[PDB]
Amino acid sequence: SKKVLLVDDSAPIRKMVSFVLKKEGYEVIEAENGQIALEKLSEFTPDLIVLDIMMPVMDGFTVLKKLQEKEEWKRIPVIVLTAKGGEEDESLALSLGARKVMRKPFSPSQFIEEVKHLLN
Amino acid sequence: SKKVLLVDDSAPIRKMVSFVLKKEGYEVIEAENGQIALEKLSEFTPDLIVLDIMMPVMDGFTVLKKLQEKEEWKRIPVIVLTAKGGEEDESLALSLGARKVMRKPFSPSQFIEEVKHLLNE
Amino acid sequence: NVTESKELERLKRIDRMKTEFIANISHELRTPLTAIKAYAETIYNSLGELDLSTLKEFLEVIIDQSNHLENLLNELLDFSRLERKSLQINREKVDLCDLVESAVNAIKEFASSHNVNVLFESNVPCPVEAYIDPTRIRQVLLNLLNNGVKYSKKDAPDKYVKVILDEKDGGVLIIVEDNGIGIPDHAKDRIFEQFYRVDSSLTYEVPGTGLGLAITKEIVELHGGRIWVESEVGKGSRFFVWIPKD
Amino acid sequence: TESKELERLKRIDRMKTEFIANISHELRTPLTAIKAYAETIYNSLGELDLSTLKEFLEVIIDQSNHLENLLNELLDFSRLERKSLQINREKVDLCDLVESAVNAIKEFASSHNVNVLFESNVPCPVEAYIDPTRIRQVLLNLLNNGVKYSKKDAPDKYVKVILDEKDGGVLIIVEDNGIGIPDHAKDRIFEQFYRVDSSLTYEVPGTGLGLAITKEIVELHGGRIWVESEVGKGSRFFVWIPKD
Ligand SMILES: Nc1ncnc2c1ncn2[C@@H]1O[C@H](COP(=O)(O)OP(=O)(O)O)[C@@H](O)[C@H]1O
Ligand SMILES: Nc1ncnc2c1ncn2[C@@H]1O[C@H](COP(=O)(O)OP(=O)(O)O)[C@@H](O)[C@H]1O
Ligand SMILES: [Cl-]
Ligand SMILES: [Mg+2]
Ligand SMILES: [Mg+2]
Ligand SMILES: [Mg+2]
Ligand SMILES: [Mg+2]
Repeated sequence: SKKVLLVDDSAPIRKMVSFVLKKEGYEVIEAENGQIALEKLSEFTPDLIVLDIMMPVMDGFTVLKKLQEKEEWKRIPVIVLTAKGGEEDESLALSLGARKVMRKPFSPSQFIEEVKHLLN
Repeated sequence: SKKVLLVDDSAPIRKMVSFVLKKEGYEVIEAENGQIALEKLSEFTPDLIVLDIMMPVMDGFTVLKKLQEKEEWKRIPVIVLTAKGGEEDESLALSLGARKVMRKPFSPSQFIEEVKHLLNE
Repeated sequence: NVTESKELERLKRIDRMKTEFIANISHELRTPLTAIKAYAETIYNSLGELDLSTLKEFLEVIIDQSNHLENLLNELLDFSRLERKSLQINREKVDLCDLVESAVNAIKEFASSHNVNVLFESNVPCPVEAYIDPTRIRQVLLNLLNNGVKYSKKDAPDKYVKVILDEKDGGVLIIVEDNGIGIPDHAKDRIFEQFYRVDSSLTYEVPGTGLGLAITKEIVELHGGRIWVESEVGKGSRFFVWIPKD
Repeated sequence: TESKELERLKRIDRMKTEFIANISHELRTPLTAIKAYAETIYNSLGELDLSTLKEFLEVIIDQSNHLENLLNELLDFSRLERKSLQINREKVDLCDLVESAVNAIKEFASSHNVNVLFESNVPCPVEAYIDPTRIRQVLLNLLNNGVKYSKKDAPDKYVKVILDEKDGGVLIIVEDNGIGIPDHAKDRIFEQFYRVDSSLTYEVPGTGLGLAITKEIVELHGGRIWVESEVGKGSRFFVWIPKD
């Protein structure tokens, strides 16, 4: 069973997204901010990363930068799930390696469809 | 155009029930307590009453009693919607002339079914 | 600075008003929650059997009530952050013109309860762009506008609260002008203190906790600005709010 | 006294502030959760599973209850300082009231390796004219204290509820082998905001209102509450309530 890394500073979102993922059959690992995400990246290699933008300590863009730089992190599919209104951000995210950028609130059907899309 | 009287001291309950009634195509008249309910009964005759029990100033059991007494009023169908879930409270309401007693939380599908059953009779 | 006796009676007076605030907000917070709970429970038990339109409306109510509770929670949070002197600010480029116009509409109901005409004037054509926290500056305006209605003349022919918005090179100057009861000279600095209220023959009927201006001062100064009052007892009051450009 | 009366009222005010500060931040969490879950269901209507719809709504309800709990903590404090706390007497079987209260704290006691036990010294249809909610709250506060202030590494930790009839009313005893209360703070525990100076090495969280609201309820019933505890053996909390 695949392993997903869920990165968001909002606890309800993590709980909400994890439930959807676990109901399918995936295992979930959580990170409260950008750096904790990098700290748990040293522990293991996930099959997918669900990344928020606005976080304390380290925001989403920085995570994307440092993802594409390392030997092993570069080839992990990243789905951005952000509450950002501006679509200038969407361009900046997709360029930095984001395989898709989805807006909040998240739709469990549209989301699960994309996860299966990137794991098959 | 059927007109229903909605009697309950809880404002969220009224909004909740009123919407379900209006969406079915009825006119809704509200009362915050038992006395206001009877006051409005002088102005018009409703086709149905939805009635709470626990209310300030005047309670449902009093309302029921006064409804069953007056000549014009005693023919009006009354559904009781209440937080009182005891068998005793139900029976009392029933002998006092209530057509049905329903326990909260509000359950719209069952409510619509009973509202239809009574009005088309 | 002060005697031990006076330090005691002050603190006791502050306690009464803290007590009265907490008591009120406790009750205000209960109402939205009741609604939230009622609606949540109603949905959950009729889960498979709700009409989609009815479910949609039941969720809207939950969201609206959630927002009202959130507003009321912020009142309590500010009260808490005020006595801890740690308030936050979030600046963004907003139009000040409709920002005050929002607050004017938000009070016209309460202003009519006392026969007070709400006026808005501007020296320079709209929009007046400013880099300010829109929620907080709206709150500042409301607080002042509220005071203009609350402390207006009990029986006067022409009551008004005016909002004068005049732009300058250094920033923007907001003047909230009332022809109310006015403020005695000794309490001119004191009004911006926490829980301070002027104790007079005319200001005794009126209810308050004395936070409005205390919070207002803090928001204004966090914007790196200045706030002061100019009034004459019996004539009326003018509150000045200066918000500079960066 | 005036010189010290200011010092005392100034000490209370600091604790009152810290309480409001903490409870304000606590209320934010459930609210945020309710909002998120509601806006997510709303934004995704007719498109999600009945199973998902069910779970997301349970979260809205859990958080509503948590928010209600916290709002009650604040209101209980408000009614205490204002001395506005009231009671509503009715005939309730105390045997099943304490039994229902035991079953409510069972899950929490398991988390701290604590046994919950209820013992009756008299036949079980013990009835009194008391406030069922408020006395349940009294029972829960005492039970919670027994789990919270138990031994760190002890073999058989327990909290026991003993129901009997004393003089002419009802006597409830909440017993625990726990840390015990030092004899200098024996009277101080029922006061507002007061915690043991140790705080169990600051591990245990608490506002210190628990026993203050408990006492108030017990006394509004025309009863009294007292404690008997040995410094390091355990504690026995005594509640006596009349019957009409
Ligand atoms: N427009 C005004 N005219 C006269 N007095 C005012 C005015 N605005 C504020 N004040 C004075 O300032 C004091 C504190 O005001 P505020 O901080 O808003 O709290 P509150 O309005 O609840 O008393 C009031 O007691 C009042 O006497
Ligand atoms: N069963 C017990 N065993 C040991 N100490 C206790 C017990 N119950 C209460 N205490 C002490 O008395 C204090 C007051 O109790 P309470 O008002 O419930 O405070 P808290 O809410 O912090 O537990 C507690 O902080 C605790 O140190
Ligand atoms: Cl109550
Ligand atoms: Mg975020
Ligand atoms: Mg009622
Ligand atoms: Mg004010
Ligand atoms: Mg306690």
